[PDB]
Amino acid sequence: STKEFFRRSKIAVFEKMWTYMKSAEPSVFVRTTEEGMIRVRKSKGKYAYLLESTMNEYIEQRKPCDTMKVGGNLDSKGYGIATPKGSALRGPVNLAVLKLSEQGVLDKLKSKWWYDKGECGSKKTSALSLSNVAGVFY
Amino acid sequence: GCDISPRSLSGRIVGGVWWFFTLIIISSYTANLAAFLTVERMVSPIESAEDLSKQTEIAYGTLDSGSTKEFFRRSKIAVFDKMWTYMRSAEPSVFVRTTAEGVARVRKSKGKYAYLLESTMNEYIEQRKPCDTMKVGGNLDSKGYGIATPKGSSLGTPVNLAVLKLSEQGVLDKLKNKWWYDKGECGAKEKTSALSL
Amino acid sequence: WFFTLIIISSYTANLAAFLTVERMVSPIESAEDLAKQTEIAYGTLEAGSTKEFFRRSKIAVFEKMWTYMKSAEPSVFVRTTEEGMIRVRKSKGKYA
Amino acid sequence: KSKPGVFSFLDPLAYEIWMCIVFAYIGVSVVLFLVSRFSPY
Amino acid sequence: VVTTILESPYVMMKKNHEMLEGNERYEGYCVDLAAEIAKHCGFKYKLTIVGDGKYGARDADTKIWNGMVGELVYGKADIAIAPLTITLVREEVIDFSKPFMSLGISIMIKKPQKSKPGVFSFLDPLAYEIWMCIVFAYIGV
Amino acid sequence: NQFEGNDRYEGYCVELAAEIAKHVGYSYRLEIVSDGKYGARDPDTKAWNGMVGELVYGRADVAVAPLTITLVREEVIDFSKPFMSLGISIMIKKPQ
Ligand SMILES: NS(=O)(=O)c1cccc2c1c([N+](=O)[O-])cc1[nH]c(=O)c(=O)[nH]c12
Ligand SMILES: NS(=O)(=O)c1cccc2c1c([N+](=O)[O-])cc1[nH]c(=O)c(=O)[nH]c12
Repeated sequence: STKEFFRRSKIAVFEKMWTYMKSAEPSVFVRTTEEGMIRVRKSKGKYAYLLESTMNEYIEQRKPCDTMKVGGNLDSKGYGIATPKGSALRGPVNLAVLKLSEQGVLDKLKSKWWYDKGECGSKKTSALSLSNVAGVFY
Repeated sequence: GCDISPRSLSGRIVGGVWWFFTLIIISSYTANLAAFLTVERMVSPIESAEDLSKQTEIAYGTLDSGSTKEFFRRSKIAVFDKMWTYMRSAEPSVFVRTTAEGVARVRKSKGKYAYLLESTMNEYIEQRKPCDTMKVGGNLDSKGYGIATPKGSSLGTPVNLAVLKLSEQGVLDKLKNKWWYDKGECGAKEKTSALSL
Repeated sequence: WFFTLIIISSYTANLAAFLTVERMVSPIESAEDLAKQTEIAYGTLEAGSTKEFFRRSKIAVFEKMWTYMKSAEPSVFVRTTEEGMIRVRKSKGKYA
Repeated sequence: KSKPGVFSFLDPLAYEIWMCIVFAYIGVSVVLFLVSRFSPY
Repeated sequence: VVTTILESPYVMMKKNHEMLEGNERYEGYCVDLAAEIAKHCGFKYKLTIVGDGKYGARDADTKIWNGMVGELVYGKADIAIAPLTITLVREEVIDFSKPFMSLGISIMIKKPQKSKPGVFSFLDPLAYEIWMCIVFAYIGV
Repeated sequence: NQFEGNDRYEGYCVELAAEIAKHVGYSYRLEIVSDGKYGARDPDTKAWNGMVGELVYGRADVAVAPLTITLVREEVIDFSKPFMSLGISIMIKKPQ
């Protein structure tokens, strides 16, 4: 959906991205998401991946914790709970989801399975530090 | 200079290393001061919400009798529980009676008040004259603005599909750019000043 | 001695700042440089082919110009060309 | 073509700093003279 | 019979709205949205306003809905196109669409300014630890 | 192998389904889409390939997974209000 979103974009910035996109990287694109993560990790900051925010956060909280998410979200979409057309589990399910969201359940589960189970942590001055001039003191 | 310099090898060793140290340190001071005076960098004290809970110098409050306060009240996350404790044990009243009241309270003060509100109005105001505000950190809740309809109207499915189609193609993002950033006063170098007393 | 050290270092550092900044200064040399910046205002004749060309433009840069155009200068636009020339001459580089 | 002023080499520091530099020079010199030539030692 | 609320930049009255008669004086985000919605659905609409609360809510005693929600429940309007927040109580009495704009709570601060220089700002180029090490290296030498 | 049934599955969606069924008040049995792919139609065959298929063909009664909300699916499926908002974002190497 990301390639389609960029291709079919009417915005200036993403239009410029698409103009750059499909260039001679040779291959900025990728086939597997794990492939993109590995490529970014191998590259010494020379590659940036575009992906869903949730997975970006999860990966950021995964060992070795050598990658980060930066910036806001280019697009805006959602994940939902599906029932077949003409089912009796339509209204009750939507009501339950909304009640959970107001009660804060979903945010708590998010924090639990993204941060309270992350291998990594939870979370300035340009003044010269003693590490810069240590050799002088030695 | 010096009215005396050492004549022994040991004193001269001491003096030489002291001289090297002095040279390096003075050069470093001058160079880093030139850096400071050449590049202005204003750091926001806050880049998140935990930073806001730990800090006590900065005060923060919501709009009184609103959904945001109801959110903080019934919260289960630790950080927002701490914020609720603070806001319930705060003198004077951090709370406010109107949005404009909170905006004015933030603007009149100088880095002392932080207002918790909706992302959309914050983004809008960050583009208003005076452009003396900015939004910091991420979002502490998820919500959406939705088109409504009476129960049983034949307009439900068509409007759902219309908003979904618009989102997929990219109309809504363009409209947001048009009414928030474009049609926005301040978008997104000054000669260096002589040092003052 | 301490006072002297601080003062001389500050003088040298601020002079370096002055010269470095005076060396960064890249004047306007294209439509893009004018487009991104906003410290200078730019406007064309109120009625003419230039206003239509910008309004009816499908290009990114001139689209951004038009988005800026019709703003609260109050009036970037002008009625007479001599008026525009005089306005640019009076402005201390604040109009293009 | 901005013609640099004579005494533009003073621009890095404000006029007040130079003024108070002169004042502090005078005060330092006087205090040194005093604390060196007062005690009949 | 669509509905809206003056909360900007969703609904606002265009400059010189006395000249404009109706459905063209208004400007904003919600109005363009309603235009596109009507285009993709076909129906014709006349933008209106309600007041009387400016949004949906319920009085526990009166048990009567107010605002856009109140009028939609009671047939005074066809649909409501506005920054109307999705919530449990409202979905029980009306039907929402999928969100056309997702958002959340955020933090507004005054823009950091060039701080007034502090007395002893001439030590800032070096960290305090460097200064203390300098003092004690002087002593030791 | 130690646990059987739903007790062997752990994750966000599992607890979400637990809470949802608790509020609705029904018993549920989990499984997994054999195709292991999210719903999508064959352009020529006009057949759905994934959990959407397991839903619209009567195989399944509800889907609790990261189903992106789209127009193609919303026509043949009844979603719920998003329990997780989301977007495209930028991933970079963590600066050492
Ligand atoms: N449905 S709503 O929920 O009625 C509601 C809908 C839309 C915008 C709201 C708003 C509420 N509110 O909470 O009362 C407060 C508020 N405050 C602001 O500062 C702002 O910009 N927009 C809003
Ligand atoms: N229904 S879906 O929309 O099929 C979809 C649903 C759920 C997760 C997806 C996903 C897609 N996708 O677009 O293919 C790509 C993708 N990529 C990742 O890296 C990741 O973590 N999760 C996903």
